[PDB]
Amino acid sequence: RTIVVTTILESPYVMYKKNHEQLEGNERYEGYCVDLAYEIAKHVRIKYKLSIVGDGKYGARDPETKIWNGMVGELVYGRADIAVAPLTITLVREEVIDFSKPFMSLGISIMIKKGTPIESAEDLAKQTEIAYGTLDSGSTKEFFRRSKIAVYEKMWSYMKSAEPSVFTKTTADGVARVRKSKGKFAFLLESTMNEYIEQRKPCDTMKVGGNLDSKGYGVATPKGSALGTPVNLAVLKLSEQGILDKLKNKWWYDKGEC
Amino acid sequence: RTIVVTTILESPYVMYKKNHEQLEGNERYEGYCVDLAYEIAKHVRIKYKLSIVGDGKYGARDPETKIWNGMVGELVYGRADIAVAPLTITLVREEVIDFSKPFMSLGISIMIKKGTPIESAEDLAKQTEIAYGTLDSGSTKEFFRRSKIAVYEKMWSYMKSAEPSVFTKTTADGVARVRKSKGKFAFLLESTMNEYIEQRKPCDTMKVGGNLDSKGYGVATPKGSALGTPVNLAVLKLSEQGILDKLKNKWWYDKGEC
Ligand SMILES: N[C@@H](Cn1oc(=O)[nH]c1=O)C(=O)O
Ligand SMILES: N[C@@H](Cn1oc(=O)[nH]c1=O)C(=O)O
Ligand SMILES: [Zn+2]
Ligand SMILES: [Zn+2]
Repeated sequence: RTIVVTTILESPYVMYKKNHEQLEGNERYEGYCVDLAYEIAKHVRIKYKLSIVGDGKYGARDPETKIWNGMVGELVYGRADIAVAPLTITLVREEVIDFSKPFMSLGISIMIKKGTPIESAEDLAKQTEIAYGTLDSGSTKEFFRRSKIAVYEKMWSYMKSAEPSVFTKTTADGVARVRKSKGKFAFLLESTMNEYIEQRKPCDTMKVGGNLDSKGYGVATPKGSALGTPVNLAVLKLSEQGILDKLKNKWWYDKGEC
Repeated sequence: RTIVVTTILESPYVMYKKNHEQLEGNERYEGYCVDLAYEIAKHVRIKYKLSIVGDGKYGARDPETKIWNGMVGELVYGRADIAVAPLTITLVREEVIDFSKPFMSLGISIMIKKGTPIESAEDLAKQTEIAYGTLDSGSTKEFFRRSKIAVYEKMWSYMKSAEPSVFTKTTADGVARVRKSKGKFAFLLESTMNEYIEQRKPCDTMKVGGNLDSKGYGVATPKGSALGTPVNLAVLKLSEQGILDKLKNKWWYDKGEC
């Protein structure tokens, strides 16, 4: 009767509460997706347990074994019933899982340390003093691997063979590399993550230029699940009632430090 | 074998070509949705005929008869197989038709004649010298009828009982009212329409403030149609290949006059 909700530790979507080591079960976590899961379970009327994905990945298919990892893999292999997380809606994932209509709209973006002389992806692609990368194993890395746009092909050619690796294990590792690099590392990541980090101390980073593409996050269910329909309607209801706006303001802007 | 694609005359989504009276069938029309229908039919491999909806409406359900009008009605009653148009994804429509993942992201917005002293919906709601309205019978009008947010409740209370009516038959009628009103009429409409009109001569209007909500347009099919799945994948492929970006630039910005 209790459904397993897979998700990932990614601020401010899911975070440990301050005293989480004294707490158990769902009470360990807080954040936008923890709130979204509660609101959705309320409409769909289900009990659920949040489960942080073991491998800390979003979901990609290994080109050799064809095995899905990450939250996507948890759904595909029947280990979770729903993923409530900043999981980007993408073609290759829509072939194997179902997604709700998007609960947030976003785009890939550039994060720089303040004062870095970069205003656009064209600006990063034409030089080499400033290194740049993305999260390993997610949709941003696939965006660059698959692009046929000249500027993005140029960036992919640079990242794919950069040494030491510019592909990071977590977004937090990318942000910390930006922060420690004295302006010599820029990070390509989703605009929602970029906008959150910009409002957090030490307020030393900023999003530059417009977004590179336009996409969304969706709540994901196994292909054919009976949860898919009521979840989708739940998301649309929450959107129309202004709850999603309210949550984004709560988690991004109401605490802003910058 | 030829599928009926319902759509609506709305610039720059679907427009008559300059010499359309000498032309027949699909060649009569041009615009973003005409291009989108061609790209989708290419992936899904179907022949199709564009059909401008008789009543020139998007789709609403009559509260008395429960009958759907507009493009939504064409789908629900089996008179078209697909709607390719700036049809907003909404809860009440998702109960009766299917939508693709969104091909465009947008929000409700305010259109003013340049120089009008309004910078926000709060600004419109607190005065009464400047009248304001929306398209009749679409999702923007429903947004205000259904809102429980104070500022929007206040605006709905004003519009619902304004005389002469502030609800317009087409977006073009709203724009022309803005233009002719000497600053005394503002129009609430979708950001994509607002951004297009701002780049068109006589360049006397502008979008003010941020958007009131965040939603999207989707390609619509009857509930349960076998087209739904291949269309959705087609849209996602076009999104990821940068075709949707390309089309938005073609139809909004590459001709811009302002
Ligand atoms: N939401 C992304 C994960 N990821 O977060 C970023 O900022 N880039 C990136 O690839 C996914 O679902 O794969
Ligand atoms: N896309 C809207 C129609 N409409 O266009 C606007 O700008 N407002 C409005 O209601 C719909 O699908 O109902
Ligand atoms: Zn800890
Ligand atoms: Zn004519």
